[PDB]
Amino acid sequence: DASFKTLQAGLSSNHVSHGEVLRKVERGSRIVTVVPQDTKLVLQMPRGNLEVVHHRALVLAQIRKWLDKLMFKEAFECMRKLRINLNLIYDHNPKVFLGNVETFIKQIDSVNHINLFFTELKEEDVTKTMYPAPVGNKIDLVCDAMRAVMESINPHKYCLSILTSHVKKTTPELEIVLQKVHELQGNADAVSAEEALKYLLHLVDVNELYDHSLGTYDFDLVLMVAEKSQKDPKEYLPFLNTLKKMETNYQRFTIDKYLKRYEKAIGHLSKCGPEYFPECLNLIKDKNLYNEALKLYSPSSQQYQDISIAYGEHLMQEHMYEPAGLMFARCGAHEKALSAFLTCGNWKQALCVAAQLNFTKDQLVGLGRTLAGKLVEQRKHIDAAMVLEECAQDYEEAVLLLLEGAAWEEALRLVYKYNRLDIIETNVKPSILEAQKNYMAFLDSQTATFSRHKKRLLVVEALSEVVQNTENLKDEVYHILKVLFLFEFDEQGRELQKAFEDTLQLMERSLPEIWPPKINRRTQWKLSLLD
Amino acid sequence: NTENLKDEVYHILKVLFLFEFDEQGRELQKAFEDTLQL
Amino acid sequence: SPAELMMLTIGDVIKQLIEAHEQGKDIDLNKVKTKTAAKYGLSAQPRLVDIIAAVPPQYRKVLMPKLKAKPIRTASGIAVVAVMCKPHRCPHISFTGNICVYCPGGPDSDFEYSTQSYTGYEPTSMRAIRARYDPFLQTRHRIEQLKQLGHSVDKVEFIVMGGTFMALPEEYRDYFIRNLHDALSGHTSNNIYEAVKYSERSLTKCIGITIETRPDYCMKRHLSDMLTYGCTRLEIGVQSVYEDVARDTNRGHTVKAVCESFHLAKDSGFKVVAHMMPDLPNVGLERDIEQFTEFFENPAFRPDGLKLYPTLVIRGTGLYELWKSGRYKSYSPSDLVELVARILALVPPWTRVYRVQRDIPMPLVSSGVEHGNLRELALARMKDLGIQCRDVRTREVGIQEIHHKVRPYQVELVRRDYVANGGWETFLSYEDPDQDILIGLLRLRKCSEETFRFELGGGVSIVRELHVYGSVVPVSSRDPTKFQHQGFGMLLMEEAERIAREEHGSGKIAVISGVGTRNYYRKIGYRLQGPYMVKMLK
RNA sequence: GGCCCCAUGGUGUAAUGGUUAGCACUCUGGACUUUGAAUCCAGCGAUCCGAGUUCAAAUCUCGGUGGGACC
Ligand SMILES: CCNC(=O)CCNC(=O)[C@H](O)C(C)(C)COP(=O)(O)OP(=O)(O)OC[C@H]1O[C@@H](n2cnc3c(N)ncnc32)[C@H](O)[C@@H]1OP(=O)(O)O
Ligand SMILES: C[C@H]1O[C@@H](n2cnc3c(N)ncnc32)[C@H](O)[C@@H]1O
Ligand code: MET
Ligand code: SF4
Repeated sequence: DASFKTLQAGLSSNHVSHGEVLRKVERGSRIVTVVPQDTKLVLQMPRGNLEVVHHRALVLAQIRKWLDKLMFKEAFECMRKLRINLNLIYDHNPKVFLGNVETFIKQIDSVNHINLFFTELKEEDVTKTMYPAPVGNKIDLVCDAMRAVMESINPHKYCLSILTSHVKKTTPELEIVLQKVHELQGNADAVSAEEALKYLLHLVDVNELYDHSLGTYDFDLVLMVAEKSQKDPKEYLPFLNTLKKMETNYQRFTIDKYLKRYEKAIGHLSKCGPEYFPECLNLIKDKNLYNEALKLYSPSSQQYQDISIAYGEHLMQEHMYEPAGLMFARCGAHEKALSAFLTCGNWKQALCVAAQLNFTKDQLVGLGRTLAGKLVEQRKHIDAAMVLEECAQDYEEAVLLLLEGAAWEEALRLVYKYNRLDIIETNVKPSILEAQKNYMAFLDSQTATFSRHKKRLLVVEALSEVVQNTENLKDEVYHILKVLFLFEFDEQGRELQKAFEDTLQLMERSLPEIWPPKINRRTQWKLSLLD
Repeated sequence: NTENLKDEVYHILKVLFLFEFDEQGRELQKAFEDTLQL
Repeated sequence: SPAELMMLTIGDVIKQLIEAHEQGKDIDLNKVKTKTAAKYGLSAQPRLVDIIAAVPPQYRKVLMPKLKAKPIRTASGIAVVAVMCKPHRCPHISFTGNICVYCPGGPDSDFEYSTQSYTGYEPTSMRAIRARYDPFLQTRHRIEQLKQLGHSVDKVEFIVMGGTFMALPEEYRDYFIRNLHDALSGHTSNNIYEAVKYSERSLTKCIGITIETRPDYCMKRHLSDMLTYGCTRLEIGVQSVYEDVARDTNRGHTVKAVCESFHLAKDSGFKVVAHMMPDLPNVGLERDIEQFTEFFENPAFRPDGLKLYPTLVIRGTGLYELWKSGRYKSYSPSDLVELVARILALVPPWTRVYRVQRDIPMPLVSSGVEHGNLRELALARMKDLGIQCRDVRTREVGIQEIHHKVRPYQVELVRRDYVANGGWETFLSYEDPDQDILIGLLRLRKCSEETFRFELGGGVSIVRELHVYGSVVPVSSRDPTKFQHQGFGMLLMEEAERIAREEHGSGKIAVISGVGTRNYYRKIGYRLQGPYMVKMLK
């Protein structure tokens, strides 16, 4: 089923090969004879010996033949002897395969083979990974599907199969397996107690199963498993009895905390008595399980509010920030279940604390002072512009801060509302002229550094950084131009525009040279009166 | 494109957190999560 | 005292690492070593030996995976123990005062304590000297020293040094062998047979012994004698492929006798390792190349084990004066490198190289090469020439992983056969071809028409040896990942049996085995007969 | 209390305004189916901390840390 084009392609393929077709051979090799009906080939090498090989392609072809012809055991044996992946038997046709489980089992009919088949299940499909065609739910699903019918036909002499099948589930359900072992031990053809015991001991590496038995909340199971644990009964037996005597729910909490299952420990101890609740807190404050306990307790509980504030405080060490103080003013998921605590007051939690459950009004103007100082130090300068409106008439200081932050029209609003006209030109006019001058200084520095580093690069990265630094000031310059123009500084602003335009053209023309961000062409920084 | 909502709602999430519907945060955050895989 | 200070650092490291283990935290040993050394004012790093020397057992159970030193000592798959015999005389000297023209100091050659072909400065030599050549003392000391490095001793094997062993009084060798077996059994005995029966049920699980010899002591009597000891492989010493050289070297025998010794031993079922001796007097370089090629081209020899030893002129021998007279000249080191590189390109795949170069101390040889390492130089040269070798030791999983860190991905079967000493040999293996990495092997043949053991008369095919490489896995342990208990041997046994039943057309399968290993075959329904495990084929 | 001086591998040290901090003791691995220790080969170790400046900083500055002698 090939053609001249197909054959020539498979031959050359630009001397690129992949998959089952090719097969590495040795130096000086030759060809002696192919062996059909047995999928072999024999060849001679120069030193004077023979060699017999099984090439993949023939084997896989015959395997597909057999799978279509449904004699499962023949493919099984011919496929295990050659050390080939078993999962392919499912991978070839997962759908139809599942409809013939009992026939497959009758085809195999051997406990060791089924055990070996189980011990190598894997999720991934090698027909898409390892054996390309030349043309979670699955494992548990098939395991239970076959286990049901195989138990139905015989549980007695296939008990170990059931054991392995339940063991090799996605999650280890060791508890039910231990239950089956114990019930067989109680009971007197079928598999015996020590038989399955050894059949699982190597399989489980007992000590973990001993711990699991402790988790299973039954002493008798722990007894049998610990029989083989080699530990001194003088050690654990008094401890085990001590654990047995003490309280049921407290037993649960103590076993979970001994098994690190802190979620179950807290769940048990919550109902084990409110008196132990603070101690629980310590654990969920030591193990940071605040969020978990949030579900255990309910609103309108003092425990609930205490654990909420514990969550917001203890875990937020070095993080007395928006979440901490936020949910403090919230006391958890509740909107406003607490007040009278603010960490830094980032203009929101501060006023939320102050206004909600009003403690001190802005008559106690210390809040305004703190907010102004903090956020102005944070390069905001609008904090004061808002809070001082509620505070004393220090508007002039607000005007000063706006000028420092280049907020011109707000200073104009303050001067024309408070009638502070004397300061209309005393400071702002020279300040903005100096702003234009330092704009020139910075622009010249940018131009010089850009040219220097561009030439240094051209001798044989960071240029784009300076480039992006230059495009940020477009509308800043734009509005500063008109601000100056009210005082009729059109010449200085014209100088500003000319310098900005020259630098813009410099980087614009250098951009194709370098090549890499793209700037925006819809930034307005020019005025007709300026022009 | 959507980067505007990358942090805006990620900091406007509080308007929902400050209420009782904290669970709804993730119930919308999924969309903010989705665009992470472009 | 500084010593207690390093002890405190050791304890600190111990507590840190056990704490990391409890929560399953992973930590670099060297990092904590450096930090502890600095914080305690140490001028030098701590030795790893002392680090292992203080772990408590309830932690040594699981800390060894991160604590073993020099893993290559088990990178093959089987532990190795070497023992030393008492110094004596070689037999040939019965004619004249000639041991061998190139042999080093013997019993009376200007050495206080020494042995034939041994200066006396090998670590094994000092161990024997302290032990006064006592078997039991030295073997206990050596196994204890090996276990100090946290290495499992589940499976062990013995190699015997010494000039000649067959040529010793019988009672002495019986005493020696029973002492060896009691060393592992721990049971005092009275004869060989009692020790054998007791070591059968021991737990050390000894798997065999190998001895050196020469073709003079190769008649079927000595082979039957060795059958009583469980020996598996043998050493001969070939030194050439040209008869004239033997009398030139005053060897005192014929290459023919070597050939019939090979044939007879292979018929019996032992393994054999040869010794090759490049750069000999009256031998050109082309002579060496031709003879080495012959060594595999001829169906006469086709041996199994190979060892090589370049010529080394040493004071005391006649060759010392011959070179001293300026009449025997060696090669330049480059010549030796090229010779070795060419040789390695010729080894058949089944043959395994065991060692290269001697271990003689440097300041004694009048023509000793500077390099204590030669295999590496040959590897560099064969990279330069872009031609690869196919030795077994260089394609097993252990060495390949430890030197290149390559994981097998697709392992399959491979079958080959040839003719040697009239035998129809056959070689089986599992290996991954794409990386040319090998995991398991088997050597099986048809017995010759002429035989010495009547138990093999008619319908009998002998399986000389079987082995899977890797590292030691305790017989109770099942899977530390790795590849030593996945049932691989079972497939090889059943397939070899099927081949012998059909292709060989035999009627009964026999096999040699180590004393303990017999129990293994009991699991397959094999029963004992004489010193041979056997199964009926019908 | 200040003046000075110092801070490089685990230790002993070179080096210095620019693509790489070099040695030394030490430790680790292979040769090795005779060897932890030998012989060779190969490999893993680093500039007290924070601020500055400088295109660029271990070497330029300041601060801190700790240590060293001065009245
Ligand atoms: C003949 C002297 N030479 C030797 O022995 C070379 C060293 N031998 C070995 O390392 C191993 O025996 C082999 C080379 C055979 C690899 O073992 P292999 O993978 O083929 O064993 P399998 O996986 O097929 O079978 C496993 C069984 O072998 C058993 N086994 C392992 N070693 C031995 C031993 N010395 N003696 C008896 N049984 C053994 C195991 O206990 C295991 O039994 P299990 O059912 O409790 O697990
Ligand atoms: C062990 C193998 O090495 C050979 N042999 C022993 N001692 C020497 C030596 N000094 N030089 C060369 N070969 C030697 C033996 O003859 C035997 O073949
Ligand atoms: C130790 S030399 C090789 C073994 C033996 N002495 C022989 O020459 O036959
Ligand atoms: S037979 Fe071997 S051990 Fe004895 S003298 Fe000759 S070379 Fe040396």
